Amino acid sequence: KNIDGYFKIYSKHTPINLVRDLPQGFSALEPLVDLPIGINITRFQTLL
Amino acid sequence: VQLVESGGGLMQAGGSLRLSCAVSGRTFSTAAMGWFRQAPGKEREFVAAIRWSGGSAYYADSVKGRFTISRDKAKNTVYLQMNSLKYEDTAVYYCASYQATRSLLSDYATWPYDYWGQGTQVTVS
Amino acid sequence: FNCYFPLQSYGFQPTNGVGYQPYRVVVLSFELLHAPATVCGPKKSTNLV
Repeated sequence: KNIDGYFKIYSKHTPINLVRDLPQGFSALEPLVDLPIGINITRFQTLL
Repeated sequence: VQLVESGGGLMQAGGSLRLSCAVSGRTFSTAAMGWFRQAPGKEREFVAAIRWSGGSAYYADSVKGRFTISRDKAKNTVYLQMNSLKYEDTAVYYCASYQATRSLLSDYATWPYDYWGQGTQVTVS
Repeated sequence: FNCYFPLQSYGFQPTNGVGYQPYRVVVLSFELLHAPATVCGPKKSTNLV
């Protein structure tokens, strides 16, 4: 999320065994980074 | 800045002529250029002005609809197209540079400018 | 007609009124984020009890 021009990244890694979809359950994402960018963003893409 | 005009000469009434004036140095992106003329024994008179950004043009009444001013930003050159030349158009034409930016284009008709070219004589028979 | 350039120049002459004289302006905004506070005053720190 990019709020007020500050790019906040929260994340969580968990092991799973499923080939179908998102596992059902509950787990929290801890903050990792806060980038003070001020960059207006409207689109994004992934890189593999 | 240095302003250098070219293209003056003798032409018959009814013809058309393109003036060139190259602008160099610290060319402001949000300024304007104007052409003015002074006939022997007369005061300097505004002819036409063009804003460098956007290219909007303003013309004196004596030439509006006949003359066209244009500029090529990449080449830093402004042009005065003097169509339908008349006897009264005989004068020295000077290319002039504005640094100050005005919100109202018409103000460039009366503003005292900063730098002036040397002038090139056009004489209409 | 009804088509104007949005900007206009300032007239800064040495003889201008103080109201019209140029003023340099810096605006400091102070911010407390989802982050450690990293801009602190010169106040010296002390031992912990």
